[PDB]
Amino acid sequence: KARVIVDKDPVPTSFEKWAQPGHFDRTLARGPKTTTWIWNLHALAHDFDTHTSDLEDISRKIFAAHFGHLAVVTIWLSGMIFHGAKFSNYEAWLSDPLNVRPSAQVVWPIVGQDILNGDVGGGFHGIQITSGLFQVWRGWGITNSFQLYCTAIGGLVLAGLFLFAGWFHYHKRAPKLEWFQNVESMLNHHLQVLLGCGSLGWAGHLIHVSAPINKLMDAGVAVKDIPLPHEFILNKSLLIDLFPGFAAGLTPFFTLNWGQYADFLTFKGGLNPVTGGLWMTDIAHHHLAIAVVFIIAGHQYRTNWGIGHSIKEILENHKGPFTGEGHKGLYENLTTSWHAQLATNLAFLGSLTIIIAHHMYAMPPYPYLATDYATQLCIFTHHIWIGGFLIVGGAAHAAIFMVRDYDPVVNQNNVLDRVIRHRDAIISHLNWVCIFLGFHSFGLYIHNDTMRALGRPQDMFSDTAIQLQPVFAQWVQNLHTLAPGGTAPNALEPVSYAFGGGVLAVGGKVAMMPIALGTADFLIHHIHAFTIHVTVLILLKGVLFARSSRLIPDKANLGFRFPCDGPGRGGTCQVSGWDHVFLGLFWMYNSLSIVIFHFSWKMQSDVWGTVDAAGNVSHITGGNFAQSAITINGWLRDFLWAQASQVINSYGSALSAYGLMFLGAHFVWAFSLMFLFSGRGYWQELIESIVWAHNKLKVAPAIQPRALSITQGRAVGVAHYLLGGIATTWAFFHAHILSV
Amino acid sequence: VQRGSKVRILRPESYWFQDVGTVASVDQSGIKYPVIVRFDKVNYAGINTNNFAVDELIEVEAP
Amino acid sequence: GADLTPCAENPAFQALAKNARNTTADPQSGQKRFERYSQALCGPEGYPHLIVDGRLDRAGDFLIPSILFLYIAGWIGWVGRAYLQAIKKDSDTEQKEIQLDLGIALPIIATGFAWPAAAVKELLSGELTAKDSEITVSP
Amino acid sequence: SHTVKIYDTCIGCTQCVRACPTDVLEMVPWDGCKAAQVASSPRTEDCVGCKRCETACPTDFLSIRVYLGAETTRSMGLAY
Amino acid sequence: KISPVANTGAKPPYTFRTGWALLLLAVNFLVAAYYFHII
Amino acid sequence: QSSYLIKFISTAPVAATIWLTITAGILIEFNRFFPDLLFHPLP
Amino acid sequence: LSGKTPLFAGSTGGLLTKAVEEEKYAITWTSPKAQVFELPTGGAATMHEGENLLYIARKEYGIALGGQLRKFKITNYKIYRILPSGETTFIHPADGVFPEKVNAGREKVRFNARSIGENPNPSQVKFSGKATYD
Ligand code: CLA
Ligand code: CLA
Ligand code: CLA
Ligand code: CLA
Ligand SMILES: CC1=C(/C=C/C(C)=C\C=C/C(C)=C\C=C\C=C(C)\C=C\C=C(C)\C=C\C2=C(C)CCCC2(C)C)C(C)(C)CCC1
Ligand SMILES: CC1=C(C/C=C(\C)CCC[C@H](C)CCC[C@H](C)CCCC(C)C)C(=O)c2ccccc2C1=O
Ligand code: SF4
Repeated sequence: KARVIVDKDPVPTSFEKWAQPGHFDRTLARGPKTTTWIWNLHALAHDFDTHTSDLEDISRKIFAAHFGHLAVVTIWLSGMIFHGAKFSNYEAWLSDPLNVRPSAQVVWPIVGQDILNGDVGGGFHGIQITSGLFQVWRGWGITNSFQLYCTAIGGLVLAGLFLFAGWFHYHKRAPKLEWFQNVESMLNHHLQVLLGCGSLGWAGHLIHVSAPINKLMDAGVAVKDIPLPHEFILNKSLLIDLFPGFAAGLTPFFTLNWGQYADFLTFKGGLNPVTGGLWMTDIAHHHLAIAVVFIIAGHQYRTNWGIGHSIKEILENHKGPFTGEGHKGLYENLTTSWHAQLATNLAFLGSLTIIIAHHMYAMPPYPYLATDYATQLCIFTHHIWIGGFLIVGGAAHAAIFMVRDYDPVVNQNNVLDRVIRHRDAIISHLNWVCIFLGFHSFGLYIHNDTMRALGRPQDMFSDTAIQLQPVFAQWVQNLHTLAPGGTAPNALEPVSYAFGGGVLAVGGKVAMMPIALGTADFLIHHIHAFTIHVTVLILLKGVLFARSSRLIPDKANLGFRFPCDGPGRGGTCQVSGWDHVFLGLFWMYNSLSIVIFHFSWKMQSDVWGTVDAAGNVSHITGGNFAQSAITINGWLRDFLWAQASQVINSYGSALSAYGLMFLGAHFVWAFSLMFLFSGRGYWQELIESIVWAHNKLKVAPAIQPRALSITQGRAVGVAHYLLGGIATTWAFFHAHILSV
Repeated sequence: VQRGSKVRILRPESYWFQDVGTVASVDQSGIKYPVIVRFDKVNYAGINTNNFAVDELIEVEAP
Repeated sequence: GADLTPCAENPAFQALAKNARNTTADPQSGQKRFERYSQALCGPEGYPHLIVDGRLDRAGDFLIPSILFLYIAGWIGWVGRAYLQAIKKDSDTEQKEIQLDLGIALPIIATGFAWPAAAVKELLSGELTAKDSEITVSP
Repeated sequence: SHTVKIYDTCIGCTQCVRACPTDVLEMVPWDGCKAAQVASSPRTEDCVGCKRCETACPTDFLSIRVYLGAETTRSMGLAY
Repeated sequence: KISPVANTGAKPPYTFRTGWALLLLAVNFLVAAYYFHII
Repeated sequence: QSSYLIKFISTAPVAATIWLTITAGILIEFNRFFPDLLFHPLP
Repeated sequence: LSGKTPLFAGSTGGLLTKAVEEEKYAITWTSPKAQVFELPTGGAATMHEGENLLYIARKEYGIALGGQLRKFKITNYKIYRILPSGETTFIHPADGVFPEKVNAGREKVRFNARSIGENPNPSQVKFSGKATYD
């Protein structure tokens, strides 16, 4: 029964509540007797569930809060392209994308910081960029600055509309709870319009604008000689010369004579030799196929015409012998709790973001991205990290659903109740797996690290010694190299040259080549499996044991965020679902940090490097990965100690900021250790003595000062531990790759 | 001490020890620690009040 | 003086002065920098060295900066001490700490230029220090 | 095992007994003219020592303390 | 309450404190005198 | 009302941001005209 | 000891080897209705209309359950301690009155007539075999 239900003018728009803080909560609204009130104000600002219990009030805040968030992203995205318009070398970069490095940031001639605007290239003095926005605009067919200047103003205009929306909705026209609960209507709309039509539209831009323009640009024509996009639409003579399939018109589409469009809807599946990047026609045929699949898929659900599926009926009818009632009650949990929806969306979105990073490096989808190793490395590293954070957030809100929104009446002998009733077996076996892998993933390094020191290189786990080869992956590789012909016959070249095939060379660089898998990759892939399993153990344990444990029978009453539940029973320290998330983040950081290290050294040693006319590929680090990555000292020597030479020696040059942020990052990491190792008890007694000196000199504060709370001290530490950690490798990855 | 009088506690192990506090009520009974007081500064638990004996108190100012 | 020479005549200093790397937008910022630094004392490496002995021959190093700081810093403490005391007489003390009463604060910020006089006045006879017997203490 | 000692600053709020997970504390009648109720700790053997009694006490400093000592199966919270 | 946490029993001038401290200060200036070549 | 807006500006962050930006701009602007200032040159 | 078991499929979270060897516990309660209640160690279970009985590994599981029972307006919950030899002892409402409410028959235990500040120092009591909290 889809319907638009709205409440008119629930909440006014006065500036009164701005002045008095803590309006959202009653405890904070009383007054700030203590400095912990300040920290609690921020920690409870987005805890709408604590402010009120009416789901209408919660959902209205959430739906409007999203709009204010989009304005921030649009202002950001519009801000990036604006810098490309005014302060940049993009117009000059198109003339020579292989000799001019991309820059869009300029720092003013104030104290000593004009050095950062070095000779990046093209007569422009600016900071070199690694986000890859230059390659995106070329994929968008943007060839002049005024074109970019127009798009930036459009984003700022779009920002006000989103901003106007959240005001209009929370204050003037607030939807009721029924408007959000019609799930079946929501999913049809997003799949078909937001994803389907949005994909179908982008196919139009690629076919009409990007593919023709880029087909002229790689040919060798000057940038000024390229016609504008509207010129292609009006004058069809120019379009037919490149893609003669358009001469037939739209009649082959309706008559199902779709082969006439083969020129610009190809299935080559390889990279463009001229510009390192996938073919625009292949990308053009991409979104058209995606849109039809999405448009069709979204009609599955009923949305108030009797035709379609009810998700409740799908889930309930998937019972089985082993699972008692199957998926019964999950629809009720997901329709009565925002945290459950947030946990599912975060977890799979994070895994998606990691899945993007692996596709992009092997299948570079933009022109000249592969030759820019700096953009390629930071791009992979970026999304790899963002996906790791979002996955951990999924476990947190998964546990928050348990303490706050779990209904035992609904979850009775269902798939979830049955999972909690054997949680001991889930963790005890996952405990066994984590120990098994940590021994047989890291112990093999120690055996190699120990043997090479003893002068016994024959007894190692190396390619000449006992080698454990990854036969399973090498088998899967050959199937992809042979997909040209046989299975997937119409494809001319494989989906990626990473699986195998011939080498591709752009200028003097190499875009991609076969990534051979040896003993080193067999070990590192297990190291990843080891580190991934442990954070799952930490996070999954918090979800199941948040309600109760053998130690604590009533853990839900204390809440999701409680420090200890006392010092007895031995010690109940960090027993909450919150503290599991706190611990899992360190392991998320540990696991994710080896992935990018596996990426950096392998791609530099095996893949990237200058290429000669005869095909001789002079790799960057000289193929040292196979015989050095098997030992821990090899990474310390060949990866960290050696490649960090550019960072420390960056002083007196344009990359000096990276050497500073690199060194400064170690500080914040160590500053984290104040809060993790210490405890609130010592610090409150220190403040006591300091308060005496103020009471002496009559500088005593009315707001009585107290040390930080326990969970805050843990939160403050992990924030520093990760910020100081990530910023370190951030500068090392940047300064090293930018020099080479 | 009479009600409504500012008073300086002398009990050690008290958060407000050697600090002034008003007298909100007094109990005419044989109970130990009969006097009830109230302070502007809250303790670590946020209670702001506690009962104390007569000998643990000085009359700083008149009621 | 220890293991150093005058900055004007040191060769290593003149060697760096030719390539000064002007900081600001002004082209001559580099040459103007090394010109003023000729007054100071320099070492073998070519960089200048400051002497915080307290001798009046070299007082711009630390002594003049020292006086300029303490006048500025005492302004901040005297202002904060006075603003905090004035609030305590009012009824709602905690809210005024967060939501500043600018009507009370800006008159105090207008003062503070004569903080040393008020400091001596409170020290000689006043409220610069509270008694030890009337302050909270642990057992 | 863990000794729970009560002092004369009790006022009969009973908030300690309600917080006890294991039902160690029990209110008892104060024969004097203070109140009709003052706390006690008869079943001290089941004191796990989670200090919930202390967090619930409204005094300046505690009317009831929990001095830790020897450990047992009942105190360590072991279900095995 | 067995022992007070604040001690008492002294006069404004503090002759004994000033006498020994001024001696320690007098030595500090004597060392500074040799450094500045006053002596 | 304007009385409510003034209270918002007088709060801790906005009062701190307005003040620190002013003190920052002074040091920032003074340093572009008077570049280096390692010490006070004494005549 | 009599009653009916709450109807649930079972759970790993529950009774272990300690029950056979030493001091398993039990809890009994009676409800007019038959609702769904969360068990002390994971899971959910229904409850019969008369004389429900559950075996628990510790005393903390029962009072934690009893607090949940009070949400359903059930105030008659009795906890036992079953030894390996079959000896059962009625514990939690040791008298008919609950602990939070006062009963005349009870006596004060481990009460110190002094305040905490009045306790002796450790140096005053060393090698005597007595503690400061006495
Ligand atoms: C047009 C002006 C206007 C006015 C006068 C109000 C007034 C009000 N709104 Mg409202 N609102 C507006 C626009 C406005 N809103 C818009 C445009 C949106 C859509 C985003 C909303 C969405 C909204 C929601 C969802 C809620 C309110 C609420 C409120 C009330 C309390 C707000 C408060 O005291 O917090 C004042 C808080 C601030 C001034 C801080 C806001 C910070 C902004 C939004 C984000 C800044 C991001 C920034 C880039 C981060 C940088 C970080 C780094 C650099 C440090 C109050 C009546 C709340 C309410 O009614 O409570 C029951 C509530 O739940 N409003
Ligand atoms: C879609 C993303 C998303 C959303 C909407 C939420 C939303 C929420 N989370 Mg959540 N979370 C997420 C992702 C998300 N989270 C991820 C990825 C993690 C893993 C790190 C967590 C971990 C997490 C925990 C552990 C907790 C929450 C909690 C909450 C709730 C209250 C938070 C609050 O008061 O905000 C205000 C939050 C703050 C003021 C903290 C500020 C943290 C700053 C931004 C860190 C600094 C990072 C910055 C980039 C550093 C550089 C700049 C700096 C140097 C200037 C709220 C419902 C809390 C809760 O009680 O839920 C019921 C809670 O306990 N979340
Ligand atoms: C380098 C430091 C370090 C090491 C080695 C470990 C090791 C471990 N942590 Mg961990 N941890 C650390 C730092 C570390 N942690 C930090 C800083 C934190 C805070 C965030 C945590 C937080 C944390 C949590 C939250 C969890 C772990 C878990 C684990 C275990 C995973 C199982 C495993 O790998 O098998 C054991 C593997 C090893 C011990 C690796 C080295 C073993 C070598 C190869 C063998 C030794 C040779 C020989 C036998 C020596 C004999 C000598 C003889 C003379 C006696 C393991 C014991 C998880 C766990 O226990 O799940 C099972 C878990 O849940 N840790
Ligand atoms: C107060 C005491 C103190 C101090 C000052 C230091 C100082 C240091 N420790 Mg340290 N440490 C201490 C106590 C201390 N330690 C104790 C007690 C322990 C426990 C044993 C440790 C454990 C420890 C470890 C484990 C590590 C250190 C490291 C370091 C170094 C940090 C590197 C760095 O940033 O260079 C200083 C350089 C800069 C700050 C310049 C670069 C940054 C620019 C200026 C950034 C911009 C800053 C800007 C002004 C403000 C940011 C604002 C912005 C957010 C808006 C430095 C020498 C780390 C290190 O580097 O060692 C190799 C390290 O790994 N220490
Ligand atoms: C000459 C010289 C020198 C020396 C110096 C010295 C050695 C000094 C010291 C000094 C001292 C040894 C002093 C002490 C003092 C003490 C005190 C005691 C302090 C404080 C005071 C007060 C009490 C304060 C108060 C206040 C005010 C006044 C204002 C602001 C606020 C406040 C409140 C903080 C040198 C070599 C460096 C250099 C060259 C020259
Ligand atoms: C250091 C530390 C503290 C003490 C840390 C404190 C008190 C942080 C204080 C942060 C700032 C400095 C508070 C004051 C900020 C000022 C009000 C800002 C002044 C205004 C100008 C800056 C404009 C804990 O409380 C703690 C608790 C649990 C585990 C570990 C620790 C721990 O390690
Ligand atoms: S003072 Fe503490 S122990 Fe005594 S009755 Fe109140 S809460 Fe219970």
